[PDB]
Amino acid sequence: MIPLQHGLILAAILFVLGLTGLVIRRNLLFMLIGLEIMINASALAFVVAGSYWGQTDGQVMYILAISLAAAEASIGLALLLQLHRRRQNLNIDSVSEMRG
Amino acid sequence: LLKRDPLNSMMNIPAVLSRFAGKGLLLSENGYLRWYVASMSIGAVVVLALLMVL
Amino acid sequence: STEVIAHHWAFAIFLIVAIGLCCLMLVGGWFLGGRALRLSAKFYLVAMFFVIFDVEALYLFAWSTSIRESGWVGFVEAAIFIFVLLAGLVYLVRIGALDWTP
Amino acid sequence: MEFAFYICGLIAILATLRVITHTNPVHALLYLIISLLAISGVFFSLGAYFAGALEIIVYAGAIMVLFVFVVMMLNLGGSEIEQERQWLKPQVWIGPAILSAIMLVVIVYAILGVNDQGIDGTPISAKAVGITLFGPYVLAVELASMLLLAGLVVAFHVGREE
Amino acid sequence: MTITPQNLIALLPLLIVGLTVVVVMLSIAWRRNHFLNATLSVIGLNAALVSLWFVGQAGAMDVTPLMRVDGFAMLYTGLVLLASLATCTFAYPWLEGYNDNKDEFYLLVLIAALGGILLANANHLASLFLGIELISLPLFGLVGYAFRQKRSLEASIKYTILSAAASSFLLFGMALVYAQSGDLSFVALGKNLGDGMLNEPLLLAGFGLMIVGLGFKLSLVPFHLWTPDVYQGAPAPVSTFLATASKIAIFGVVMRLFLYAPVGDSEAIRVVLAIIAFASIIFGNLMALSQTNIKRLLGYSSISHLGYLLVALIALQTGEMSMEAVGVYLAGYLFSSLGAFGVVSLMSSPYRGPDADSLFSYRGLFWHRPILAAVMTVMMLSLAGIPMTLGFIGKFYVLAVGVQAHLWWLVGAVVVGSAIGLYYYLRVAVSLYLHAPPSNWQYSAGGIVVLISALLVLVLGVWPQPLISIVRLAMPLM
Ligand SMILES: CCCCCCCCCCCCCCCCCC(=O)OC[C@H](COP(=O)(O)OCCN)OC(=O)CCCCCCCCCCCCCCCCC
Ligand SMILES: CCCCCCCCCCCCCCCCCCCC
Repeated sequence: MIPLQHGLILAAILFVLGLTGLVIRRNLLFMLIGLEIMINASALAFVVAGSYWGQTDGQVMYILAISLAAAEASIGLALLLQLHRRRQNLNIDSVSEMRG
Repeated sequence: LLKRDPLNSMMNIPAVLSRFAGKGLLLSENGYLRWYVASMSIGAVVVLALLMVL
Repeated sequence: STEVIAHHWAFAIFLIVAIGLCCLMLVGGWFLGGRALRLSAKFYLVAMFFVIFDVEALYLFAWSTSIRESGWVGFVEAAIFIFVLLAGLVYLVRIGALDWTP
Repeated sequence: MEFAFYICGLIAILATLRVITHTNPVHALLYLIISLLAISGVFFSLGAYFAGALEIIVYAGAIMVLFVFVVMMLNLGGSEIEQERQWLKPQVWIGPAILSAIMLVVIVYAILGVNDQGIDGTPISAKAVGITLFGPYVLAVELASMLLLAGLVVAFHVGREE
Repeated sequence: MTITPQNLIALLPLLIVGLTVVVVMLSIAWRRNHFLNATLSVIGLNAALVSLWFVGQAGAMDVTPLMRVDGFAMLYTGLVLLASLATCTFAYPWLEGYNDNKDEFYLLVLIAALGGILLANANHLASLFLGIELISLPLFGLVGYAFRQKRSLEASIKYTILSAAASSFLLFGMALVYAQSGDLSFVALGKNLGDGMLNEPLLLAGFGLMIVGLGFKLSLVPFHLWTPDVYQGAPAPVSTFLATASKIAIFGVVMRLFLYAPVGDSEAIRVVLAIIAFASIIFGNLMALSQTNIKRLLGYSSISHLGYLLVALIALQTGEMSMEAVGVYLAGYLFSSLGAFGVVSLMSSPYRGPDADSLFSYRGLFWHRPILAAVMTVMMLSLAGIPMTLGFIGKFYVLAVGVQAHLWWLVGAVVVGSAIGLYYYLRVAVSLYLHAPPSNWQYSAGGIVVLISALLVLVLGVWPQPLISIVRLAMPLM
C-alpha cells in the first residue's frame, strides 16, 4: 500500500538533511547531531528495504546501525568533552593545527 | 645561444609542472574538518553523477 | 476485521484524550486565576554506560521472545554474549568507573 | 496505515529541517527527539514493530539522553554559540545546500527508476527478528557486542576527568 | 545456517582473538599490569596466527550466511594478525613513557584485529559493515590515545567525524543495494538482473555510496584529505596499524565484493574506479613532493599505493592473476609500511610527555642509529618500486595485470607516479645519509621486527618465488 520508492525518498531526504547539518555547522555538537541524523536515515532506509521484501534482515541491519550510532555518539561526545575541557570552546575551525 | 642547454630545460619542464601541480593540490589540505566533510560530499556527488551518466 | 480496528480506535482515543487532558490542564492553570560549579565527568560516564548496556539489553530483548525456537544453540550464543557483557561490567567496576565514593 | 506513514514522514522531515537550522542546542535536541518519534511511527506503519520499539527505546531514550546530558554539562549560557548565527548567512549555507540538493536529486532519480510492488506492511514481529538474529546472523551479534565494548573502552579512556 | 563444530574450526582465529579480548580485559580488571597484558595480547594474536594452520586443515567452506573461510580469508587474516602483532611490539616502548593507563591500547588493538579478521572472512553486507565499524572504532580510541597532546586530539576528532560520515554513506548505499537486490549476500548483488540490465540506477547509486565509504577507508581520491593529518596526529604505532591493517583488511573485503558480485564487472563502476585510481596515484604522488614531515609523506604514499592496488582491482573481472597480484603487492606494502612506520615508532619512543614534540628528524640518522637508517632506506627504496625490493615485485605485478587488461591510462599513471615517488623517497633516503648536528629488550624486539621486515623485503625482492607460491595457494571459492 506504501510504495517502496516513497520510503526510500524519505530516507534520502533525511540523509541529505543530516549531511547539510554536518557541513554547515561550525559547532562540534551540531556536527555530531548531523551524524546521528545521517546514520538514523540510513537505518530507516534499511528498515524500508527489509519491509518491502518481507525479510527480517532489514531490522537486523537497523539493530547493527543503531549499535554503531550509540557507540559513535558515545565516542564523539567523549571527544567533545575533552575538547571543551582543554580548549574551552567547540568551534571546529580552531582545530586546524595540522595542514599542508 | 645554446650555452644554457635548451633541450635540458625542455626536459626539465615536467618537473616544473609536477611541482606546480603538487603545490596546487596541497591547498586542499588546509586542515579544516568541515572542508573534509564537504569534499567527501562533493566526491559523492561526482561519483553518483558519473554512475548516472554512464 | 472489526475487533482490531475497534482496539485501534480505542487506543487512538486513549492517546488523544490523555494528551488533550494534560494540555487543557495546563491551559486552565495558565488561563484561570488573577495576576499581579564544575560538572564532574562521572555523569557522562554513567550515561554512556547506560547507553551501551541498553543496546546490549536490546539484543537480549530480541533473544528472549524466541528462546524455544533458537534452542540450545541460541542459548550458547546468548551465554557468550552475556559473558562478554558481564566481563565488561566487571572491568568497569574494577577500574573504578562505576565507583562513586572516593 | 499509509496516512500514518505520510504524516509521520512529513513530521520527521520538518523536525529535521528545524534541527539543522536552530541555534539553541536544547531546542535542536528536542526537535531531534520529535523526528525520532516520527521515524518510529514510520517504522510502525511499515510492520517493523521491533524497529520502532527500539527507535523509541534506544535512539530516543538512550542516545538523545546522552546528547542532552552533554548539553547540560557544557553549561551553555551563550558560550560562543547563540551570538554568532554564522550559518544563516547565505554565503555559508547556500553552497552546501546546493550541493546536498544536487545529491538528493541524483539519489531520487536513482530511486524512481526501480521496480516497485509496494510495501504490504505485514507485521514482522520481534520473534522473527530474534529467530534470525540468533540463527544466521549470530556472529554479527557477538561481534556487535565486541563493537559496543570497543565504544565503551574508547569513550571511557577519552572522557575521564582526572 | 547452523554452526557445526567443523565450522567452529573454521571460526578459529576470530574465536581466539575474542577470547583474548575477554582474557585481557579480565586481567586488567584484576590488576593493571602493562607487561602481563601486552604479553597476553601478543600470545592471543600468535595463537590466532598459528591456528590459521588448523583452519587450513579444515578446508574452504561457509560459516554463516555471513562468513566464508578459504585461502583468501586465511591470507588476509594472516596479514592482519602480522600487522597487529607488529603494532603491539611497537606500542610497548611508546607506551612505557605514557603516564596514564596503557592496557586499553592492547584491548583496542585486539578489537581492531578482530574487525580485520571479520573483514577477511566476510561474504555479506552485514559482515562487511560490522567489520568496517569494528576496525574503525578502536581506531577512534587509538588515534587519540594521547588525547592530552593537541595534534592527537585533533586527529582523533577528525577521524571520528569523517569515519562516522563515511560509515553513514556506506550504510545508506548498502540499504539502497538491498532495496534493489533483496539479498545482502555478495553473490546476489545484481543476480536478479540479466541481459544487459546490469546497470540498474538504484544498484549503481548504492554501490556509489558504498564506494564513497570504502574509498574514505582506502584513502582514495577525493576521500583522501584526512590521511596526512590523521597519520601525523596519531601515535606512531597507531600510524603503523592504520597504514597497514586497516587498509589491508578493507581492500581484501573490497576485492571479495568486486569478485563475487554480478554487478562488479559493470562498465560504469569500472570507469569510476579507473578515474578514482588514476587520480589517487597522481595526487598521492604529487602531494608528497614538498613534504618535510615523514608522517604526512607516508600518508600520501599510502594514497598512491592504494591507487596502484585499485589498478590491480579494476582488472579483476577481465584478468585472472589479479588476486595473486593483489596478494603479492599487499604483502610487499605490508612489510614496507611496517618497516618505515616502525623506524618512526622506535625513534619516537618512549612517549616524552604530552607537552613536547613527537617529531622524527630523519636528517643524519645514520651517524647515531645506523641499523634503523639502513632499514628506513631499504623501506624507502621498496616503496619506490626499485628492483631488489619486494615493492618492485608488487609494482611489476600491477603493471603486468594492467597491461594484460589493456588499461593503458592506468599504466601511464603508474609510470608517472612511480617517477614522482622516486623523487621524494630518494630525498628521504639521502636525508638519512647526510650529516646532522632504549636499553630494554622490547625496544630490541621492535628493532628486530623492522630488521626482519627489511630482510624479508630484500630477499623477496631478489627471490619472490616463495611469496608467489604461497599467494597462488590462497585461492578463494570460484
Ligand atoms: C623524449 C620525450 C618523450 C619520452 C619521455 C619518456 C619518459 C622517460 C624519460 C624522460 C623523463 C623526464 C623526467 C624529468 C625529471 C626531472 C627531475 C629533476 O630534475 O629533479 C630535480 C629537482 C630537484 O632540484 P631542485 O629544482 O633544486 O629542487 C627544487 C625543490 N627540491 O626536482 C624537482 O624540482 C622536483 C621533482 C619532481 C619529481 C620529478 C619529475 C617527475 C615528472 C614526471 C615524470 C614522468 C614524465 C613522463 C614523460 C613526460 C614528457 C617528457
Ligand atoms: C639496494 C637495496 C638496499 C641495500 C642496502 C642499502 C644500504 C644499507 C646500509 C649499508 C651501509 C651504508 C653506509 C653508508 C656510508 C656513507 C658514508 C658517506 C661518507 C661521505
